[PDB]
Amino acid sequence: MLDAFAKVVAQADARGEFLTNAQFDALSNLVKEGNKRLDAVNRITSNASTIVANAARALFAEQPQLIQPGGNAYTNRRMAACLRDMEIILRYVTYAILAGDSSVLDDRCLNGLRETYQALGTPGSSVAVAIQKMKDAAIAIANDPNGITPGDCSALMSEIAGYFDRAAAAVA
Amino acid sequence: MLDAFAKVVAQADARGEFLTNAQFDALSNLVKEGNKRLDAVNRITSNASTIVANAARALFAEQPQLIQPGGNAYTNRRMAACLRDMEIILRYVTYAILAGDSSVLDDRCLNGLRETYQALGTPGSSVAVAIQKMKDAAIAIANDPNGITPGDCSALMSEIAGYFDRAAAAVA
Amino acid sequence: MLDAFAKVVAQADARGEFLTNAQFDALSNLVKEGNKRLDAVNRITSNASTIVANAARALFAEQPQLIQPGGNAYTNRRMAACLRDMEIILRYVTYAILAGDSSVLDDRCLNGLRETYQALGTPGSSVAVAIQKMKDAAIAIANDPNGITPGDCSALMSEIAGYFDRAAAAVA
Amino acid sequence: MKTPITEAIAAADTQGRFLSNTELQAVDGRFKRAVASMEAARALTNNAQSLIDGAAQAVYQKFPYTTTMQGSQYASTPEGKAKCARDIGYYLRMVTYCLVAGGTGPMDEYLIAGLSEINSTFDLSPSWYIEALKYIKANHGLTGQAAVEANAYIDYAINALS
Amino acid sequence: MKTPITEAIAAADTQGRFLSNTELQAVDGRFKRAVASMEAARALTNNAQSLIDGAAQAVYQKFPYTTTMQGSQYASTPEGKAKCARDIGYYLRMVTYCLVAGGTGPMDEYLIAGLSEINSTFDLSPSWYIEALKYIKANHGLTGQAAVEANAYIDYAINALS
Amino acid sequence: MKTPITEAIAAADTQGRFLSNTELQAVDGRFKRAVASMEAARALTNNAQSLIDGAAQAVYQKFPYTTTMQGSQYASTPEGKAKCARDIGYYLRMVTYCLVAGGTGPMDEYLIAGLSEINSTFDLSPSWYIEALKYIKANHGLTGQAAVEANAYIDYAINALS
Ligand SMILES: *[C@@H](C)[C@H]1C(Cc2[nH]c(Cc3[nH]c(/C=C4\NC(=O)C(CC)=C4C)c(C)c3CCC(=O)O)c(CCC(=O)O)c2C)=NC(=O)[C@@H]1C
Ligand SMILES: *[C@@H](C)[C@H]1C(Cc2[nH]c(Cc3[nH]c(/C=C4\NC(=O)C(CC)=C4C)c(C)c3CCC(=O)O)c(CCC(=O)O)c2C)=NC(=O)[C@@H]1C
Ligand SMILES: *[C@@H](C)[C@H]1C(Cc2[nH]c(Cc3[nH]c(/C=C4\NC(=O)C(CC)=C4C)c(C)c3CCC(=O)O)c(CCC(=O)O)c2C)=NC(=O)[C@@H]1C
Ligand SMILES: *[C@H](C)[C@H]1C(Cc2[nH]c(Cc3[nH]c(/C=C4\NC(=O)C(CC)=C4C)c(C)c3CCC(=O)O)c(CCC(=O)O)c2C)=NC(=O)[C@@H]1C
Ligand SMILES: *[C@H](C)[C@H]1C(Cc2[nH]c(Cc3[nH]c(/C=C4\NC(=O)C(CC)=C4C)c(C)c3CCC(=O)O)c(CCC(=O)O)c2C)=NC(=O)[C@@H]1C
Ligand SMILES: *[C@H](C)[C@H]1C(Cc2[nH]c(Cc3[nH]c(/C=C4\NC(=O)C(CC)=C4C)c(C)c3CCC(=O)O)c(CCC(=O)O)c2C)=NC(=O)[C@@H]1C
Ligand SMILES: *[C@H](C)[C@H]1C(Cc2[nH]c(Cc3[nH]c(/C=C4\NC(=O)C(CC)=C4C)c(C)c3CCC(=O)O)c(CCC(=O)O)c2C)=NC(=O)[C@@H]1C
Ligand SMILES: *[C@H](C)[C@H]1C(Cc2[nH]c(Cc3[nH]c(/C=C4\NC(=O)C(CC)=C4C)c(C)c3CCC(=O)O)c(CCC(=O)O)c2C)=NC(=O)[C@@H]1C
Ligand SMILES: *[C@H](C)[C@H]1C(Cc2[nH]c(Cc3[nH]c(/C=C4\NC(=O)C(CC)=C4C)c(C)c3CCC(=O)O)c(CCC(=O)O)c2C)=NC(=O)[C@@H]1C
Repeated sequence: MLDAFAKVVAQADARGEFLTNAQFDALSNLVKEGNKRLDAVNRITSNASTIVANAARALFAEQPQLIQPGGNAYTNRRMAACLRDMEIILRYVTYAILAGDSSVLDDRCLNGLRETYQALGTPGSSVAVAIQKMKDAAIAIANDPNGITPGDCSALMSEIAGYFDRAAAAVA
Repeated sequence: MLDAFAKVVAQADARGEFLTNAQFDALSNLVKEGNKRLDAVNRITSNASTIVANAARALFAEQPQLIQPGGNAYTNRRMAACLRDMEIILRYVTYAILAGDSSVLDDRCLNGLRETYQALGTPGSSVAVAIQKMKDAAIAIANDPNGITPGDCSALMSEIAGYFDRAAAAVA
Repeated sequence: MLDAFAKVVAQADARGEFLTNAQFDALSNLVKEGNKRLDAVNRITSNASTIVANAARALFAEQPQLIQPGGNAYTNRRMAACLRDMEIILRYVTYAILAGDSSVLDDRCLNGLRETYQALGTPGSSVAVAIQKMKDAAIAIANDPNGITPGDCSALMSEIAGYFDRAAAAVA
Repeated sequence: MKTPITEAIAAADTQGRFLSNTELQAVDGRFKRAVASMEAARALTNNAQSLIDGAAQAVYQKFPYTTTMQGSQYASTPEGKAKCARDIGYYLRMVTYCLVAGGTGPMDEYLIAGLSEINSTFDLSPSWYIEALKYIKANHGLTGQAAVEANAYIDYAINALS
Repeated sequence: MKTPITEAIAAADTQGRFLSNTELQAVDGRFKRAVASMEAARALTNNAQSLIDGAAQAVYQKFPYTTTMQGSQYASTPEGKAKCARDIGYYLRMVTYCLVAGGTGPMDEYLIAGLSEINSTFDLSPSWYIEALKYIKANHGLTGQAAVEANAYIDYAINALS
Repeated sequence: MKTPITEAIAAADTQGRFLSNTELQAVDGRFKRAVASMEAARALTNNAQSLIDGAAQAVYQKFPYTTTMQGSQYASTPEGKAKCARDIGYYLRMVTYCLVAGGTGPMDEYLIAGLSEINSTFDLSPSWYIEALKYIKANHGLTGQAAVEANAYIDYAINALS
């Protein structure tokens, strides 16, 4: 598993190369902004149960077929399995937010996911909706201008949205 | 309704406290970004018709089911409804930008709006899409570097993002 | 396993008590001394290999019967194990130094060790000598006044001799 | 809470319109005036204990019966003197709050609404508080437009008391 | 018990490794954060009784039935009031402990382990304890990173209950 | 690759738990240490050719038989002198990589795993590299915590060869 610093380290090693100042600066500016990355993880994690539960309620409100008898999310075992997937995906996304690199989400969560859903008949389209709803909730919470020193979280928020869209693409 | 300053004051009253010398410094900083805040509001407002109509056109191109007969935005009465909502949300976003605080958007626009659409049969998902398109257009316009004294508006644009993010979160 | 803070918390919970200012103050004082604690672990750890080898060499010179044929440290397998044991004890002592609490050392290293030696035939008195050598070397290295901001680490060096003598007591 | 910004927003929302230049200009005036009003709020905050104790003393010297008349509503006891000093700092604190907000809102919401019911119910006379406010105006040592700002919110409370 | 210091040691112990620079950084981060943490912990310990009472009243108020329904599980008797207030103190004592340790370990071990089993067996609704913690979050008085520290372990309890 | 951040993540994942405050403290400690770390890495990188050329000559001076004894494994040849310099730059590069990552990871994966196998197989002796590392320590010019950071990782390499 790589964090953002290890990713640059590994790319330089494959070339046999010390780092350049462009690379030093890059990473060092990443550090300088680090408090914002901690607030984002703290904010999404601290609200995970709400993010999952509202996203799930929204999804089944939009796609009622999922919870009709016979629906892929009907019965309590399949509903809880759905909710579990929603927490797991949110979990691995926040891991990636902390790392600054997709690799932990990619290796331990996304790889093989689409084939998994294609195997159980779970509609990956609908998983994708659930992921986009969690994305909108998480970005609102993390980017919430209330209750935090004001500053520019914009590059970071584009990164977070990146990880969520990457999940959504992966499951459908 | 609170603006940024009124919020600091109401937080301090609940404590029975005068403001700190640190807090006053923080407030000087708000005052200093004054001109940029006005630019952003002027710029978004002066282009509101375009922002709304381009966003709505893009939405109906992506989601033609909305304008199929039977669709939620079919009939001129419903289409006008839809554009009115878009207009309203943007108006309330622009108010939050003037205020430097989300409370006017949250109290007069967002609170109860998910339940409203759920009850109407309006797909909040699609509404969130219209809000994201208005978002990307508004920020591009407010942060357009031509025809303005050059400088750095990144924080202000981070904050503006936050108000759109709340909006889009709130409608599913 | 507990650290100094968790031990106080575990004491307090057994009584259903919030902490007293006594304890708050004590733990706060450990935190302001924390830089020294980190210097000591890094210093001992960065010299681990030579602390162990010098101590082993010194033990065998005082106790050549251990390496005569038939002795406990004779053959390379037994020599490796003795050296290993020395590394293991030192490492857990350094865990205890970081934690500010002997519990990790007690639970995971010292508990049952005396009986293990009695079983195998290993002279625990000689292990205690080996441990007391590593202590003298480790403290002298941790408390070297060269290449470090000057100050008094006497309180800490006493704590550290604490963990070595505890360990030596437990095998002897 | 009334401030120049919430008035501007409240204007346009009542008419269901976007903000216009009409409202942006008013907010700009508020940003411009903030230099002087935050100087005033800081100076009063920094000097607050002495202003408060000095105001209380001005009240007692002007109305000495407040320190001798027997009754919970008077400062004739250790506790009535604490109550009074407390109230006077409330007043000063709300002036600083108006200055920070750029408007009467904080004082309007937290103090003036209900003011006269409370003074009547609890037999507190408005003239006591007016003298304390006069004392504060006379001794905050501010100058220039920072003075003008502080005095505007003090004379506003005095009006409310009259 | 889980703290940043035990996680660090546990990490190295599990690789049978001496501590490295990787781990000492974690401990220094904890040492620096302890300033906000220990401050939040002291504040809630000082204000404990009032947060606890305020919290129970907040709960009895959002769930009026908890005080009318007969049933040993309800605060509809003096015994159930004392059970409920005892419980709320337990939650608060657990936040304080997490602040002192710099981690969730104490709450995990002493309250979250088996939490679901108890609330089910004894018919205690999670919503009640969640309201209580919401009240504590809203009324502890903290600002800055001390507040951040208290609400993280409060929101962690809320999550556990959700 | 072992860093303070991947280790914090690894700990949560092993327990199936979202990240907690426990872990965020670890990473903050990493971020604050990173100031010293990249200074040292910058200084070592900017002056690597000197450190490398001087650490090689340092080994030759202490083990001058490595300059003359016949064999592949010796810096007896041009090719050998070039290998030795190559190896030393590898250790230096890895030291800088650890400073960038704030942990032993890069050195562990790229150099230490298999280290004993390679030195035994190609009859290279650890004390050779130990002396080169001693030289780097002695001449990086670093001061303050930048120096403590560099030497932590240089001593780690040395421990590994011992
Ligand atoms: C985008 C995420 C939003 C922000 C973020 C933002 N935060 C800060 C300051 C800041 N954040 C922390 C938080 C932590 N430090 C830790 O060690 C941990 C883990 C326990 C956390 C959660 C601190 C300590 C600070 C500095 C103190 C302060 O309150 O200022 C800033 C200021 C700049 C900076 O320090 O990087 C910003 C911009 N603000 C927004 O407007 C975005 C919505
Ligand atoms: C990000 C928004 C882009 C900026 C903004 C920017 N503006 C200024 C100066 C500036 N802006 C105004 C505008 C107004 N003053 C008012 O009262 C009103 C309401 C009718 C408006 C619209 C003024 C008067 C000024 C000062 C004079 C000038 O024209 O320069 C700056 C300069 C710094 C500052 O004052 O903060 C900047 C940087 N420029 C960019 O490049 C961003 C994309
Ligand atoms: C007895 C142990 C000797 C002392 C120790 C001593 N150190 C300091 C300051 C000090 N130590 C560090 C070390 C670290 N901080 C970290 O995060 C890590 C892990 C990566 C380490 C290894 C730092 C950063 C500092 C602060 C900066 C400085 O160099 O001063 C002091 C000063 C007092 C204090 O900071 O507590 C002392 C006294 N000095 C002696 O003379 C004893 C032999
Ligand atoms: C909810 C948004 C949607 C679901 C989800 C759903 N999933 C399953 C089974 C299921 N899900 C996974 C996912 C993962 N396992 C992992 O280890 C990881 C990463 C660590 C992930 C992301 C697996 C492996 C499985 C199969 C095993 C199991 O069910 O326990 C179900 C139930 C399948 C069934 O009962 O046939 C469901 C319902 N379904 C929807 O309709 C929502 C769109
Ligand atoms: C457009 C992108 C999407 C719509 C929107 C749509 N909305 C409605 C009705 C509607 N919208 C609101 C929202 C508000 N009323 C307020 O006062 C405020 C804040 C001031 C808000 C945000 C309300 C209350 C209503 C009901 C009132 C009405 O119908 O006029 C409709 C029409 C519903 C109908 O006539 O059946 C539509 C179509 N529809 C889409 O398809 C787009 C995704
Ligand atoms: C060296 C200074 C002295 C010895 C040491 C010696 N020990 C052993 C075997 C031995 N030591 C342990 C101790 C531990 N195992 C653990 O996992 C832990 C912490 C988790 C500890 C503290 C064990 C369990 C064993 C038996 C297992 C094994 O040998 O692999 C020997 C081997 C004796 C033999 O093989 O017959 C020796 C030589 N001997 C001396 O003379 C020194 C005083
Ligand atoms: C001081 C100039 C003179 C006093 C003062 C005095 N006041 C009271 C009671 C009192 N004061 C208030 C005022 C406020 N409550 C608010 O919330 C606000 C706005 C933030 C204000 C200005 C109230 C509501 C009350 C009654 C309730 C209470 O005790 O707090 C007393 C004691 C009253 C009594 O118990 O009888 C006194 C003595 N009296 C003098 O003689 C001084 C000149
Ligand atoms: C208060 C918000 C609401 C209650 C409270 C209530 N609790 C109980 C019994 C009860 N509570 C616990 C909780 C804990 N025990 C622990 O050890 C810990 C961690 C340290 C916790 C959080 C337990 C285990 C029990 C049952 C065992 C016991 O009696 O102590 C009652 C009475 C239940 C009964 O006797 O049947 C009540 C009333 N009920 C409400 O209505 C309040 C809203
Ligand atoms: C220099 C201090 C002394 C040497 C140097 C020397 N080394 C070799 C061969 C050699 N070195 C390595 C080391 C590494 N390979 C890696 O991938 C890494 C981490 C990235 C390291 C540290 C290896 C694996 C090898 C063997 C394979 C190869 O040739 O690359 C030689 C030549 C050995 C031979 O040809 O038999 C020499 C001379 N010897 C001295 O006398 C110097 C004092």
